[PDB]
Amino acid sequence: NDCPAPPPGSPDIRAIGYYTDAARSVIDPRLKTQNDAAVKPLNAFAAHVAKFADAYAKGADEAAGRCALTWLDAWARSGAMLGRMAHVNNDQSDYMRQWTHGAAAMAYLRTQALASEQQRTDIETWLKRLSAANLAYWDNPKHKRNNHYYWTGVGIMATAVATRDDTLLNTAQGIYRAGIDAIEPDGRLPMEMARKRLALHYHDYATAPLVLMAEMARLQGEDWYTYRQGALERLAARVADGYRDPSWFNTQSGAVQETATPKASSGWVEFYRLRSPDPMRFDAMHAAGPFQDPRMGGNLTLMAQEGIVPLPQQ
Repeated sequence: NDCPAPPPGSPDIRAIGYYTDAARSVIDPRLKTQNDAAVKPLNAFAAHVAKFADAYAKGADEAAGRCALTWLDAWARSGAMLGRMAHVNNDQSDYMRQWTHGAAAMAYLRTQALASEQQRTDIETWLKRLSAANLAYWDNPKHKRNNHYYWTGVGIMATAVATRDDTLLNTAQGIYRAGIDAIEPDGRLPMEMARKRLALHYHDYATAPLVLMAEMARLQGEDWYTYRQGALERLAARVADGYRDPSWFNTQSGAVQETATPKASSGWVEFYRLRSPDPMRFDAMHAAGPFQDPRMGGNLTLMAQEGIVPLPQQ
């Protein structure tokens, strides 16, 4: 078809933190606009490659799959996001590198069947270096391993599965199990409950990468859902309950939750619907779909029914 030109892939990222409160729940409107403008290439790259992967997954559109690889290869050859990370106000640049690597590795995992040998070495070396850089960021103990740590596993996991890297797979499993072990008996995640009016949003947002990592483990013949089975169900059930009634999150966080319907990354329910011992609790969240998130590989509603990786045409 017609593959659009990819934006430049700079090695450096200068994202700007836009929060004004200690709980990171009140947004500075100007810093948000400044950050959105500076990270627009990273978001545009993520949205396009997931869009191309979605079109390839529909079948009879290998051109779209090659277009995603064209975009991934261009950023791989320019060393995108492997340069200097800025630290304006907070570590927003490191977070964008984690999120954008996830989107890139998810797009590669879905379209890898069409990659040329040069594209394979370019992109996989790039995805492996991004994995090492994002992992090294967490060697500092001051960096709190909240949902940011869980989202880091997305890129590492998708790179591990796409390249059959056993050590990267074990690294991902360590991140996944760290999130599962952090769930309290009542189903809470303490660092997400500390977000006041966004406590429910960030319990939702922490579940998304954990579900996606467990779903990618199935591509490797492993059932990560059985690890400490019951904890993920309690967390996911609280999120579904919170969208019906936020009274639990109001009490435990000490703040009245914002009112917002499930969207984007909330589409982990499309996968988790299929695994829960009580799937009907997620009927209301499912009805709010379909769900799309480039940071999770694109159309979650379609991937939950068709599989994450389309079958390569013969």
